[PDB]
Amino acid sequence: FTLIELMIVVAIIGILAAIAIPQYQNYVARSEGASALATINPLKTTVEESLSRGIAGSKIKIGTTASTATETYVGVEPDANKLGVIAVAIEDSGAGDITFTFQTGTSSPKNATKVITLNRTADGVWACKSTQDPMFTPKGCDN
Amino acid sequence: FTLIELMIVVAIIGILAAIAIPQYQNYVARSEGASALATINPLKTTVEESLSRGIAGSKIKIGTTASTATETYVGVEPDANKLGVIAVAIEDSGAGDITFTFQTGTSSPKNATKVITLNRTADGVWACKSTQDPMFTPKGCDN
Amino acid sequence: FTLIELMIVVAIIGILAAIAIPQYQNYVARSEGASALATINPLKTTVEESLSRGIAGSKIKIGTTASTATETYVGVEPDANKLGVIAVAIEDSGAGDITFTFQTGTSSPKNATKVITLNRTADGVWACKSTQDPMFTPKGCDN
Repeated sequence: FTLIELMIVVAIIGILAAIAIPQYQNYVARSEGASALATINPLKTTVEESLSRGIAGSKIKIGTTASTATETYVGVEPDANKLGVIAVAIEDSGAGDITFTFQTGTSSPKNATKVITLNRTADGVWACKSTQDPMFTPKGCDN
Repeated sequence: FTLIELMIVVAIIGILAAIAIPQYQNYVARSEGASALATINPLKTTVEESLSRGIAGSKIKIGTTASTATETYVGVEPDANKLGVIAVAIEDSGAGDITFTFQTGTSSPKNATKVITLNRTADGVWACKSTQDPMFTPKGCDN
Repeated sequence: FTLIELMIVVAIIGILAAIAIPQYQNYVARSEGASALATINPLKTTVEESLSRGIAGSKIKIGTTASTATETYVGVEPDANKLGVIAVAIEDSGAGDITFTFQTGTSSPKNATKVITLNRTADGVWACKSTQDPMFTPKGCDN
């Protein structure tokens, strides 16, 4: 062994120890929101079916407790998605809101304690809102 | 040659022979599970299609033996993924379970002999479970 | 200067001239295959899109000659990767094979003149094969 090889190796080590690293948080922050809505959107179909068939609101709940000719139970647990929690509460007058609240022990720091919601007016119009940042909100709701 | 250069080279060799090395097993242990579910999830689409079209269960199998107007064969071999083996067995009553068992001759030591499963209740609800550690289980199932 | 220092230096030189060197060929032989498949896998998406949209096979080629409403040209040159050459030839009946042939003037000696292939059956099943050694074949194909 000589000093030339060792010095060249030391120099190449320092050269390699210079690669830059860009940001990688917005990607996950957007992927979380792209999944939350994709998971909590289909419930509108069951809500509309239950409201148009004949049964009134309130009885519409979540979980996995079978079904009957009076109450409706969509086949998803309140904590099926480990990213957050889902909550539904349809009033007797048809108006209601299905909300998804991000959990702090699973979701990302930016999307922590944030809430998305889909509301149904009394006449029968579906709107949606969220509390996340503008760049992280999906391309289907406001803020 | 002198003793100064040789001693400096020997000292620099010992200095370089001190770089620490962190852990690198959890990465592969999690990547294996992230691929297992991603590979064995899409079968639910074919299962639901076969159960809703008209054909009964049981006949639903795996492999590559073409298809007809009675039996269904999803286009994947039972050992397509070298990490483990897949097994499906839908009962005549619709209830069934698609399982993925990790092999010992390919999978990692931690994820060896572990089994993931996706079950379909009689009424028509999809659940999933696994036997891996909590930190290695994907963010879509329990333990 | 004395003889003690010179003899000690000569002895330390011989001592240092004894470091062993392990093998380092399998690493590159496996890295080449890990890159070949990673580069030539995504073409299946374009193949399936072109076969399911409406246009027939044959017209599907490679290079960079723009696109139109009849022919498809995936944005990669036949020699984009300097490790080998890519070749696609989809038949009119949908069946085809995308192959990657390693070049002798760039690839390693072990992975020289070897060929990987991804075939599409007539019914619509994707299989893959290779001609490399068992230990160098990726964990997604046979031999």
